[PDB]
Amino acid sequence: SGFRKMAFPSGKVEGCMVQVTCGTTTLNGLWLDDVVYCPRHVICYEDLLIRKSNHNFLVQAGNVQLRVIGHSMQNCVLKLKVDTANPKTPKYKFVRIQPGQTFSVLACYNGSPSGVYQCAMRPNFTIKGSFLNGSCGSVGFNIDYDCVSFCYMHHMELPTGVHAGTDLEGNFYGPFVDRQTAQAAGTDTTITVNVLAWLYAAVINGDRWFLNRFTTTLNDFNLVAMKYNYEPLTQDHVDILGPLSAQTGIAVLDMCASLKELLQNGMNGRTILGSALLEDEFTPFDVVRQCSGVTF
Amino acid sequence: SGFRKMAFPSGKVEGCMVQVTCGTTTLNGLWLDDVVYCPRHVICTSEDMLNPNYEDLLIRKSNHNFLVQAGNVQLRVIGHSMQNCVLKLKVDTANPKTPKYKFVRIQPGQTFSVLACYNGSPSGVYQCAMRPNFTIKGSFLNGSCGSVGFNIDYDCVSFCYMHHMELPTGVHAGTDLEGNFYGPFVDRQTAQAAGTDTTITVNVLAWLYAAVINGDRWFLNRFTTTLNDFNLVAMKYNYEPLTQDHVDILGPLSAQTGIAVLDMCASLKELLQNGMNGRTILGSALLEDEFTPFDVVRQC
Ligand SMILES: O=C1C[C@]2(CCOc3ccc(Cl)cc32)C(=O)N1c1cncc2ccccc12
Ligand SMILES: O=C1C[C@]2(CCOc3ccc(Cl)cc32)C(=O)N1c1cncc2ccccc12
Repeated sequence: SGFRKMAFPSGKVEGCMVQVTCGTTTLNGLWLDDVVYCPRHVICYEDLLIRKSNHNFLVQAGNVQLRVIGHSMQNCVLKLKVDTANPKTPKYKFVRIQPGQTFSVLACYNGSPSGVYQCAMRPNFTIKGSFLNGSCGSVGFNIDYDCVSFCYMHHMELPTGVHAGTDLEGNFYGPFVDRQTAQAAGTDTTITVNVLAWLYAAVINGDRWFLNRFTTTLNDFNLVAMKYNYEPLTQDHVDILGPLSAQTGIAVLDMCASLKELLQNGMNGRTILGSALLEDEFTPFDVVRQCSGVTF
Repeated sequence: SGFRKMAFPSGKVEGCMVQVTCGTTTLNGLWLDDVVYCPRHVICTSEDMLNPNYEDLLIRKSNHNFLVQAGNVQLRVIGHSMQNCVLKLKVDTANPKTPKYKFVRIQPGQTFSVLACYNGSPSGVYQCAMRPNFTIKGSFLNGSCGSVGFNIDYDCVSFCYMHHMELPTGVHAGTDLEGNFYGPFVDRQTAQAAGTDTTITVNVLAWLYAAVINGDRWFLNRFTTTLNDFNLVAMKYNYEPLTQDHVDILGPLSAQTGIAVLDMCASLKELLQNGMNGRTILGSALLEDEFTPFDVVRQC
């Protein structure tokens, strides 16, 4: 029993974290094989990069200084070629994720991991992380079997305290740019499929008070969802929730009528999994993984 | 900016997780140097659930009855001893991945990271607090016995918890790494119940300071209170008493924000009386008590 916000074990990623220093700027780099990936704002772009030499980049892996033998830029990420392949390079891939998908963040300062937490790509393409100055270059990842899928690299903080970054190919998530200028996160919405997955996790853990005898049409639920700033629920989402629906005996549209009552009436002093709000940072896959004990 | 429930990076602990098998029983072990630590109930059978005599069961065991697996490698057990509720299996190989470490017994209210494992393989990491009733509200399934709780402070891993069992309410009980249980629990299937739980007051106040540091001030008020008057109120909401030690511990956050501890205590009294009124504090509609004053300073 129990349901916690749970991150993937960070060991495979800790072995890849290095410190990158260029001029007065120090941030984190991801060392995979003979390449160090980090945000291109460390040079502070084609004109600034051409003026740099390999020795201007100081890369430190532990107390060992790596020697940079090449440098190139791919979108908003800088790739520093090094003389040594990282012996701790795990099996990995670079994946771009969609809003609603969750991942673990290994927060680092000066190439040293300090914390790990779980979070979700918000529908407005921001992440509600926890980062201070020096965290740039920290990475978001998932683990599939023995393979690390890198999905995020941290670049900046928006005026509202939320965070913006890119995939490992340097493409930003959302309408953001990597410069000090006026940029605002769009109005956020709740990840509906994740709330439903979390209501199934609550039922699996013995919490049933919110269940009702009612069901709804997908169209009628989507009208209610639009009204409460909830993301639309698609037939794909309904299909994805199928295994949890089969395990608990509560059909997806039946759980939707429970969600619809919760949105119109509230919790009435009650909690679900120790929370008084509807939690939306657990995907259907996260719920199945935690309620079945999948290992890495 | 931002405030999240944050665990320590688990790499140093992952390289210590092994699988320990005794007969039909399989759980997790912690391999540090040439010793594997694990819950002593790995030696129990179905008939020995209610009232096991561990000294008697252990004397009947030989080194080759313990199967220890680190990855696809089987380690050879060359000795075995019991310290309270933990079994210590001496092995013929020192773990090359042994970090700098120490064993610490923690107090209620203290937080730590849990590396949940099944069959010697880590599956997830999360942050926990030792409840005032000495239980933890973890996320554990069958096979999680031996999973450990730890903190990391500058390269050194302090091991503070080893998972042993789940109580009827879904909460969890375990020991320090010396095998001493936290709370009035025993490693037997006899009827056991967690005492009524209370809110960790000092942790809620630390979290209200984290909210002020992050820009939220709506819950603040012009009032202050006496320490005694706060305690008379707080205990009516099942909150732990706030001691002068707790007031002293909150001093640095009080200095950083300009809000005296007894002034923040008056904000807390008002939040208890009024509720949140549709508002949230650090994205939560409840008062969060699993962040210590030390965690708040570390993260902010
Ligand atoms: O370290 C940096 C560089 C900066 C600030 C300067 O202006 C720029 C311009 C471009 C870019 Cl890509 C990043 C930045 C930024 O947001 N951060 C941080 C990143 N995450 C959290 C933070 C919290 C507190 C202060 C800073 C933070
Ligand atoms: O694996 C075990 C052994 C057991 C089961 C029998 O009763 C006892 C009695 C004493 C001792 Cl020390 C251990 C146990 C136990 O609680 N667990 C669990 C431990 N954490 C979570 C769990 C979830 C679901 C089922 C079991 C769980």
